[PDB]
Amino acid sequence: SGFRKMAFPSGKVEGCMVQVTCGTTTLNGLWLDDVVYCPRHVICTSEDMLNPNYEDLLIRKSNHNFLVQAGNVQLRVIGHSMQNCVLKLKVDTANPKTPKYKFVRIQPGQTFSVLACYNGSPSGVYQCAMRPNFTIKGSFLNGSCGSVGFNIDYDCVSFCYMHHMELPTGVHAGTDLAGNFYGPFVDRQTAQAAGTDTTITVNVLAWLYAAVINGDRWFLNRFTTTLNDFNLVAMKYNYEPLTQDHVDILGPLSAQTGIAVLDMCASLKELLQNGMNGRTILGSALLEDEFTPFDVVRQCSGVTFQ
Amino acid sequence: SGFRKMAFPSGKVEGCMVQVTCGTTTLNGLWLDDVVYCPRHVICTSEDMLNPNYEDLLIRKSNHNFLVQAGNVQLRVIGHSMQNCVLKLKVDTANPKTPKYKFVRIQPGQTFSVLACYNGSPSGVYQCAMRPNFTIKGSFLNGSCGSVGFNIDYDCVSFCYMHHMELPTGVHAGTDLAGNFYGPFVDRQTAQAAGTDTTITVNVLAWLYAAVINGDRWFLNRFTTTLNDFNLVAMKYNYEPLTQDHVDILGPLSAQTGIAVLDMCASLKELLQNGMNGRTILGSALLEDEFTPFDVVRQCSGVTFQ
Ligand SMILES: *[C@H](O)[C@H](C[C@@H]1CCNC1=O)NC(=O)[C@@H]1[C@@H]2[C@H](CN1C(=O)COc1ccc(OC(F)(F)F)cc1)C2(C)C
Ligand SMILES: *[C@H](O)[C@H](C[C@@H]1CCNC1=O)NC(=O)[C@@H]1[C@@H]2[C@H](CN1C(=O)COc1ccc(OC(F)(F)F)cc1)C2(C)C
Repeated sequence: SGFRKMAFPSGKVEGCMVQVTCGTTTLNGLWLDDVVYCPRHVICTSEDMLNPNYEDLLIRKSNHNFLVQAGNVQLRVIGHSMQNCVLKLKVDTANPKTPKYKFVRIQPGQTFSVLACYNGSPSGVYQCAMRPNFTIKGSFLNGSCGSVGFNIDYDCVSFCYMHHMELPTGVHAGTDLAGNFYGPFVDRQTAQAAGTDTTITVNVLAWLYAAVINGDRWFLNRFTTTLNDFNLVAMKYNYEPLTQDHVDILGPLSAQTGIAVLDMCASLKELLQNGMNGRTILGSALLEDEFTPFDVVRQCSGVTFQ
Repeated sequence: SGFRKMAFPSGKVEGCMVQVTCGTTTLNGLWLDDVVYCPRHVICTSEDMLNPNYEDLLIRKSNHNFLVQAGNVQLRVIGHSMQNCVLKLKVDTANPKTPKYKFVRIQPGQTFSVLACYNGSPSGVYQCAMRPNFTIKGSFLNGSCGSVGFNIDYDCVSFCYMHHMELPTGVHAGTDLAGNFYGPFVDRQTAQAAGTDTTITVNVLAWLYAAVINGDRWFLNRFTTTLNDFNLVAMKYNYEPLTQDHVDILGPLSAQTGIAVLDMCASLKELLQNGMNGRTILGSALLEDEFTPFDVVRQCSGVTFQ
């Protein structure tokens, strides 16, 4: 027992991080087979960042302008191309540490682990969700661009995020590995802001089940509620609506604990209306929303990866 | 900016986890050079666990009773010995992935990352502190014994914890890598309990500085307090005393923010007496105490590891 915000083991990804320097810009790149992926604003400078026409900026580059430095070994670049907001630098060497991988584009509310990197060297690993407003609340300092987020699923790394920028509110914005941004953000230093966020309802309910599996039973009740009447109370507290697809998803957890999904919604209703009144759930005084139903099952039954 | 409970990258340790089976017991082992370390209660059975005389249990073993299975390769054991509560199995092969490492025994209140493992395969990674009562609040299911906790410091892995047991209250107890338990626990299924815990005062103060670096300034004030008068209020809320050594430690953070340590104590005083009153600090509605002064500086300035 116990319940912790758990990241995936980072080893398979650490073997892919490299440093990419062009001009006066250093950031991280992701080296898979003979290609290095990185944010395209590495070809910028400080006066570029206002309003670049990245196509203009890149027709003006040569291969030798890109220092790709893989620890203590320099990787010769032999070609370059742009896909949306990422660069793909073709190098003369294939990474022998290339794991089995996929590029996936995740839905808001799904979670992933982030390996924060600087100068191609990993700094730490932590778990994040994609917020409903397509930001993530990460931990990123200057030079972290190029760090990726990922999930592992047996032996395969599904890469789902590359870091590009911080917004004025201190949240973070980036792309999938094909360089399409999550949300309406652009890789420009102009006025942008995150949009109103909401709480991820289905995740809260999964986290409440985690709590019950782990022996927190103070917030339960017999009241029940209809899905309709639950969503009327959720919209008042800035929670996303609950769909039957969310309900079905919560089936295995409902079954394991013996608490009907709609009964757990009746619990959440009274927690939103009364607060917690000094109590805590899983060592948290807030309703936690960055655990998926999958995350709970995975952790509460011990799934591993090879 | 941003502030997350960050684990160290797990790669160097993943390359050391192996599976150890003796009799009807499977757990994890740590393979460094030609030695595999694991909890000694692997030589037990179910009726053993009441009150074993592990010396009796081990004089009765042969090398071939220990299946040490390193992924898809079996490691022949060629010798075995017991040091305190861990076994050291000598194997005919040295792990080529052995990182630079040390065994360290940490003080309560220090933090470390835990790579949870099952059947020699890593499941996830997360950050923990050693509580003042020498438990840790981890996430561990049956078969996780042998997972280690560690810190990284440039290129060197300092191993500081190996998992052995869960106590009735759902917290976790284990040893350093030389097999001496943290706290008064023994590797026996008999009546044991954790002892009263306290909150790690110096860590809370570091976490408050993290908050200020990241722009949370609602809990600040001009009141100041003496160290004496602060500790009178701390003891009433079950916090550990603050020492000048704690104060000096908090020097760099005090300097970076411009807030004297004793001023930040005056802040913490009023947060203990008034609560937070709806506000949150770093997305937490509780005072967080598993970030060390070192953890804060590391994260708020981007230190990496090679
Ligand atoms: C790349 O390593 C770096 C990481 C960030 C630095 C600090 N924290 C980070 O996550 N990215 C980076 O610098 C991007 C680059 C330039 C601007 N940028 C930002 O993160 C800041 O962007 C930004 C957005 C909006 C905004 O509002 C203002 F007032 F209108 F202009 C200011 C700045 C790229 C090209 C986006
Ligand atoms: C090893 O993988 C396993 C991990 C734990 C199983 C569930 N969560 C875990 O962390 N360890 C393990 O089973 C140890 C083994 C046997 C007992 N044990 C426990 O974790 C439970 O110990 C325990 C302590 C006190 C207690 O009180 C009671 F009522 F008095 F007896 C009950 C059980 C070793 C040899 C400690």
